[PDB]
Amino acid sequence: VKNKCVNFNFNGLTGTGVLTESNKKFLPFQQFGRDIADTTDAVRDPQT
Amino acid sequence: KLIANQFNSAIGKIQDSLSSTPSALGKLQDVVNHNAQALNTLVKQLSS
Repeated sequence: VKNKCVNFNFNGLTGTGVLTESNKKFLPFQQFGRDIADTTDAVRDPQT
Repeated sequence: KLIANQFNSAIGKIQDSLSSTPSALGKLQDVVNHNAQALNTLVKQLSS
C-alpha cells in the first residue's frame, strides 16, 4: 500500500509513515537505508 | 571630481574585498551552524 500513513513491518523492521517510489540505486547486498542522525529513510521490498 | 572618483573606486573595491575574504561572513555562518548542531545533537540523543 502506497501514499497513505501506514504501519509497515519489513522483515522485522517496524515503522509508521507513507511510502513513495524511489529513484536511488541500492547495492544488491543492502536492505536498509539511513540518513544523518540514523533515521530510517529507505527500504527494499523483500518480494519484488 | 577627485572625491567622487575616490568614492567610486572604494565602492568598486568593496565587492571584490567581500568576495576574496574567506571568513568575511563568519558570524552569520557560526549562528546557523550552532543552531544546526543543537538540532542534530537533540535528534541523535534519542538513540541513547
